[PDB]
Amino acid sequence: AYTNSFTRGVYYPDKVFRSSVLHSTQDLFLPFFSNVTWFHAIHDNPVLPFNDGVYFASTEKSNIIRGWIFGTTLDSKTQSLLIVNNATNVVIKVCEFQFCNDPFLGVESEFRVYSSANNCTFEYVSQFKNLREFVFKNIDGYFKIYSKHTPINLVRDLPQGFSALEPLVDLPIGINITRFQTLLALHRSYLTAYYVGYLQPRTFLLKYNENGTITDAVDCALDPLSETKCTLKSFTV
Amino acid sequence: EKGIYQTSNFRVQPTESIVRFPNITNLCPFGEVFNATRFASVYAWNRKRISNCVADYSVLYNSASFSTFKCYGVSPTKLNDLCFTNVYADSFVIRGDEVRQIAPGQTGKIADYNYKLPDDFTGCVIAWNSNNLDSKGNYNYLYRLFRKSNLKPFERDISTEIYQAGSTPCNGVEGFNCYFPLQSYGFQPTNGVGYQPYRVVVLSFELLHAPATVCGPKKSTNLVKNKCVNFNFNGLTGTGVLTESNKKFLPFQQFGRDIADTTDAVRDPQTLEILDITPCSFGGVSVITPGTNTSNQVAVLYQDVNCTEVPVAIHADQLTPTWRVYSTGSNVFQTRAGCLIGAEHVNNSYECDIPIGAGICASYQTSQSIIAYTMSLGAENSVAYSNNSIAIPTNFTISVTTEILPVSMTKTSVDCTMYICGDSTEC
Amino acid sequence: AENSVAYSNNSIAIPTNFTISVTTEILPVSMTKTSVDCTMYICGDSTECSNLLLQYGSFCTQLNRALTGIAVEQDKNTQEVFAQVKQIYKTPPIKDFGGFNFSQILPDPSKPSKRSFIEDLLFNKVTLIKQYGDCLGDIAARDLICAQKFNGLTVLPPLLTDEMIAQYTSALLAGTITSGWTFGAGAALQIPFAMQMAYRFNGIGVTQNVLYENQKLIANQFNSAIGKIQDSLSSTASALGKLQDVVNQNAQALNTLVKQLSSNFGAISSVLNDILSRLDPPEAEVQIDRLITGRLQSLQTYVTQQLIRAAEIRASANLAATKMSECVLGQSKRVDFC
Amino acid sequence: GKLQDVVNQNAQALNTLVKQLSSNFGAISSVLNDILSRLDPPEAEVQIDRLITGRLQSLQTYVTQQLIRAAEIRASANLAATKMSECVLGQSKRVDFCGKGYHLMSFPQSAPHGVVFLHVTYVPAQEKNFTTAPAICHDGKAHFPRE
Ligand SMILES: *[C@@H]1O[C@H](CO)[C@@H](O[C@@H]2O[C@H](CO)[C@@H](O)[C@H](O)[C@H]2NC(C)=O)[C@H](O)[C@H]1NC(C)=O
Ligand SMILES: *[C@@H]1O[C@H](CO)[C@@H](O[C@@H]2O[C@H](CO)[C@@H](O)[C@H](O)[C@H]2NC(C)=O)[C@H](O)[C@H]1NC(C)=O
Ligand SMILES: *[C@@H]1O[C@H](CO)[C@@H](O[C@@H]2O[C@H](CO)[C@@H](O)[C@H](O)[C@H]2NC(C)=O)[C@H](O)[C@H]1NC(C)=O
Ligand SMILES: *[C@@H]1O[C@H](CO)[C@@H](O[C@@H]2O[C@H](CO)[C@@H](O)[C@H](O)[C@H]2NC(C)=O)[C@H](O)[C@H]1NC(C)=O
Ligand SMILES: *[C@@H]1O[C@H](CO)[C@@H](O[C@@H]2O[C@H](CO)[C@@H](O)[C@H](O)[C@H]2NC(C)=O)[C@H](O)[C@H]1NC(C)=O
Ligand SMILES: *[C@@H]1O[C@H](CO)[C@@H](O)[C@H](O)[C@H]1NC(C)=O
Ligand SMILES: *[C@@H]1O[C@H](CO)[C@@H](O)[C@H](O)[C@H]1NC(C)=O
Ligand SMILES: *[C@@H]1O[C@H](CO)[C@@H](O)[C@H](O)[C@H]1NC(C)=O
Ligand SMILES: *[C@@H]1O[C@H](CO)[C@@H](O)[C@H](O)[C@H]1NC(C)=O
Ligand SMILES: *[C@@H]1O[C@H](CO)[C@@H](O)[C@H](O)[C@H]1NC(C)=O
Ligand SMILES: *[C@@H]1O[C@H](CO)[C@@H](O)[C@H](O)[C@H]1NC(C)=O
Ligand SMILES: *[C@@H]1O[C@H](CO)[C@@H](O)[C@H](O)[C@H]1NC(C)=O
Ligand SMILES: *[C@@H]1O[C@H](CO)[C@@H](O)[C@H](O)[C@H]1NC(C)=O
Ligand SMILES: *[C@@H]1O[C@H](CO)[C@@H](O)[C@H](O)[C@H]1NC(C)=O
Repeated sequence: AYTNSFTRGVYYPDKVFRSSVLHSTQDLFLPFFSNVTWFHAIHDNPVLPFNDGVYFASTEKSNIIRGWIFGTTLDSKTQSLLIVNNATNVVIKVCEFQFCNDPFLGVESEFRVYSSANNCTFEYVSQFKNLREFVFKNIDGYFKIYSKHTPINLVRDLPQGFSALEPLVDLPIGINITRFQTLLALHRSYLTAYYVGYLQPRTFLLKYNENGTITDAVDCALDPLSETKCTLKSFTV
Repeated sequence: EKGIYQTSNFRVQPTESIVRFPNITNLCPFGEVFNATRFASVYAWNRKRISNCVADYSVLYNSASFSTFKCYGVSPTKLNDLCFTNVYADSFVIRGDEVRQIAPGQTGKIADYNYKLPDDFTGCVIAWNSNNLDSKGNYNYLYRLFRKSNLKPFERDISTEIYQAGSTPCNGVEGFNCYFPLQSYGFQPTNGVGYQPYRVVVLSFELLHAPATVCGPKKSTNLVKNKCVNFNFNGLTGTGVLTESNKKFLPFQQFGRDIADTTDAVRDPQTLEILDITPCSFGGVSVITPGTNTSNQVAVLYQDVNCTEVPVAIHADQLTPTWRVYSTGSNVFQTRAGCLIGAEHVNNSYECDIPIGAGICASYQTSQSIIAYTMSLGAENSVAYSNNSIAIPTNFTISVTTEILPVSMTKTSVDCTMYICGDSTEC
Repeated sequence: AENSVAYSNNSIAIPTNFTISVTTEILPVSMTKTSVDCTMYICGDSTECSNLLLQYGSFCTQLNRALTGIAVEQDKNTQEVFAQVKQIYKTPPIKDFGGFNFSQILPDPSKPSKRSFIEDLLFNKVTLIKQYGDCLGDIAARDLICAQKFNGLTVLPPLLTDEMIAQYTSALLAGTITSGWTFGAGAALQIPFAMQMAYRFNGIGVTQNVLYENQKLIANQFNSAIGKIQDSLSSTASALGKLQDVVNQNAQALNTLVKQLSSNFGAISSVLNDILSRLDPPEAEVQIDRLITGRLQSLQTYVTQQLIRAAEIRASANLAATKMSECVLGQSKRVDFC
Repeated sequence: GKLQDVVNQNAQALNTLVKQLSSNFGAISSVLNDILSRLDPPEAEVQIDRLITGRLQSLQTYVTQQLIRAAEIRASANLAATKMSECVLGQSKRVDFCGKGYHLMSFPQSAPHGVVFLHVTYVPAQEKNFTTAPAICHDGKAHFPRE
């Protein structure tokens, strides 16, 4: 099952204000018009690789998506990261868990995720017409997260325009990551709608309007017309 | 000689000197970091967050009792002038000969299997020996001997699986060439230096891009606007005029930049207003002179400056009094090329003598003075045209004129080795 | 188009009518005069950078002297083309030129300006001291002339104004129409305009009775050709490409010089004050010397390209001065020169 | 003055090249032998490479300005060769090419690095008004002047 992105997954790459310019940036981005894996539910959640970074989207209306599991082997021989969304805060925890085979949350909260939390190094806590987008990155001992949410009107897939993601939090977790896993809240607790893309090193050309907002971009390795636009440093040829 | 010359440039000097730091007064827990009863082993290094306090590093580096104090992207002298972002403290204990390996780009197996600094490291590394507190026979300081790969920067590996070193597995068992990956420091009070314990603290931070919570013990000042001042906004020194702005910063932004990578917008730390930053008044000066064979009188053109903004543009009374013959007065005249001072504007027209620009010239006339006029194109004339008249000449003149043209120039050669090196064989 | 001539050894072709043709030729004369304050480009206000820059000698004295030479040559270029006669010949009062109508190229007598209708059309087509002193408010902070001015880059005005250049061309026109070619060799000698046209017809090998017998047809063909020039200028928007090229090349070179100030050239930062906030002078010197070397290289590249462009526009102005004196002050026999 | 400018520009360019030898370009001294008297080769090399870089830059700036000046004087000499053959070896009809007025003849004289032309022209002097006509009618026939 696949869809395509069209433009999605661009973020503010620094914390300086800029207005009415163009700017060239080399970073880890999600390419334009890539095919992204589609996971749906009508009546599974496997482990997926990380691969230098992940774009994550999920639309919902009844609050099914709650947090993720990050780590390299997920079986209490190394550390791992746990992010869990609650009713009115979020719980970040780097800790040597032993995770269940199919972890979920119950109806009220049943932490059926892990079975033995040991050697626990970091812990943190702070405060279809809804789309939310995420970018995760793991570089030299940090964990960066970018986020944006918007009211979707669409019927099946991601829209066409332009939204840029703002920085959320940076976490000093210091570990090695290879795979990841999504945590849901099931309707009935049986111990037995989101999209995933991958980031590539690219060069992008970004535009800022008068008010400091990223409104348009050019993916320089898409096609020869945009390679021309990046060489000329303009949007018009 | 007679002409007009660009000589230097004028630049109004700043008037005050302001400092704008966030209002905060708490003291940083550096005693809780340095004066801890028990430090960590190196394979499990401890990371402590420092936030929202006033740090005074000069106590640390002056009243030292330290052996190593190396700061990397920054000088130790400037540390009480900056504000800092995402400040963290690492802390562990190692051997004396292995203090060498806590540096960017270095080998060993502390640096390769235990604790790795990146190459673009900003921060400081502090060490001091601790044999009185870390002795007997002390076997409470472990380190790793064998790993499969090399670590990344700022990556912590705490896992004791049996290192397979042959071809056959060893499933949770120590056996043939299968080792336990951690081995303890054999500390004694009877060792020589190089085997005695040292305590190490690593501070690490970013500088000057993001909003800040940790900084230094210097006192804020009032905010003065509409004047040239010498400011400081959380460590960002500069010069210019400040003015209220209409830019809306997002909350994760503190500064803004131009196309020359120049800071032009700033957010105040105490008030949360956005100001814009613009340098002082400046421009070129041109000096109109006759020959010094003739006089010592000059006129001065301040290029593309209005005439009432000159005693702001040059300062009034920071210069000598012999610069205030040429800043106001009665010989003050406004051309489209700037403001001219020291010449008398007459109403005639002449052939151009010293060109000024946009139709204006200057000359040394009548005793003597310097005048400025609009130049004349030539003598006005009119032809007596009609539809049945002609003019025929009745005489003529034989004329002889000259024309001068360059043909050739001087032929030169350079001996490169004698120009560059003289007679030095090493060069 | 493929063609063939019907050559024979006893055949000739003789023309039986003619056409009066009016065409256009466009030439560049001068370019924009600029100056750079190098100490403000290289160092800003920093007196530490300013004392380090004295170790490299007289490089900025050399660059300023090269740009002052270019700026003086542009005013010589304009004098050489337009100031060929020194009498300001006044426009003749009653236009009786044998049926020939010159009203779109002469200045209009009601308006006190010096520009003609066609000169108005030409000045409204090239898309080019006033924003200097400005740039204090922050909506004037996204245009390119303030970012040029704040780093030491300046534009100097021309010595002759546009009104003065139009006064010169007005005098050259009045001299030609009332005197033929006599005012270029001496004093102006008046002649009626159809007699002037008859002896120019004689200059290309046609007898003057051909002109006197076809005088009204010839004046109508001329008036129609002027009207067609005016329509093609009044609605077509690429005619002055040679003049727009010069403006574009100059603005592009200055923008590249401004954008090179955000390269670090191998230093820790491209911002001199951010180097100065974090380091003390013995290790700050290593960074400031790299920045100085890079910025000096950028300025020297700019000045070299300007000198080669100045030589090209000097040759073009020499050609324009020769065309003024050989096609406006005389009748020319060189094939395709006019 | 046009001949004196060429002498002045070139003497000035050579004097600037000589004076650039007293810049240290970031070294400890501008004197190579004073660097060699105080230092040993592995760290004298760091100073001598700075001096070498600065002096190579000075020479290359000089040579580029000479090539641009030489191109300008080549165009001036092409014009002087055209004037020699069209005004001294002939009579010219190009307006203002060989003086002001109607050209009769020209004479050349030699000058230091140059050439002076003496142009002889005819200039009309004292004019009178007359009444004129394009043609004259005699017997129902029109008559036009021959010259
Ligand atoms: C991060 O964890 C991965 C997962 O184990 C490590 O990748 C392994 O590296 C060893 C090196 O000896 C290889 O033999 C394995 O085949 C690798 N496995 C996979 C799935 O890639 C990686 O080395 C770790 N990173 C660091 C810096 O230690
Ligand atoms: C030719 O005739 C014209 C017209 O009569 C003369 O022009 C006048 O010259 C006098 C000077 O004596 C002026 O005061 C008048 O204003 C002129 N009139 C016009 C209409 O311009 C002209 O001088 C005569 N030429 C000669 C050589 O005698
Ligand atoms: C043409 O002009 C010349 C001037 O070059 C006149 O010659 C002068 O005539 C006066 C009076 O006869 C003498 O005082 C001068 O000495 C003469 N000059 C020379 C150089 O000989 C000449 O008379 C004029 N001819 C006419 C017909 O007007
Ligand atoms: C020479 O060519 C002109 C065209 O320029 C001819 O004039 C045209 O004649 C026709 C018929 O008489 C008219 O309809 C046009 O209006 C005329 N044009 C103009 C501008 O007047 C002229 O007849 C030709 N003469 C000969 C002998 O062939
Ligand atoms: C010379 O040509 C101009 C063309 O611009 C003529 O001016 C126009 O003449 C018409 C009459 O048919 C008027 O309606 C317009 O108002 C005139 N335009 C302007 C701009 O004045 C002018 O009449 C011609 N000269 C003669 C003597 O006919
Ligand atoms: C990705 O999806 C596009 C959509 O048409 C498809 O053409 C392409 O083959 C897919 N990629 C791969 C590797 O199959
Ligand atoms: C989740 O929210 C509940 C609601 O108050 C709270 O009591 C609890 O502490 C939160 N955290 C966890 C881990 O359950
Ligand atoms: C981790 O936990 C285990 C048992 O829970 C303990 O023996 C060990 O000392 C801990 N610390 C490490 C491995 O640093
Ligand atoms: C930029 O901000 C101004 C002021 O709020 C607003 O008028 C304008 O519409 C904004 N621009 C865009 C493209 O929304
Ligand atoms: C640490 O403790 C010693 C005494 O044990 C004291 O002299 C020193 O000032 C303390 N340093 C800090 C930073 O608290
Ligand atoms: C301290 O900063 C806050 C931030 O808004 C401000 O309201 C308050 O007035 C400041 N205190 C002083 C004494 O300036
Ligand atoms: C200075 O000017 C005077 C007067 O013009 C002149 O006689 C004298 O020679 C000049 N000095 C020099 C050195 O030329
Ligand atoms: C100079 O300033 C005065 C007063 O502000 C103003 O009237 C005048 O227009 C200014 N000059 C120019 C050239 O704008
Ligand atoms: C020049 O003429 C103007 C008339 O427009 C007059 O106002 C001015 O005072 C005159 N200048 C002098 C010096 O008389």
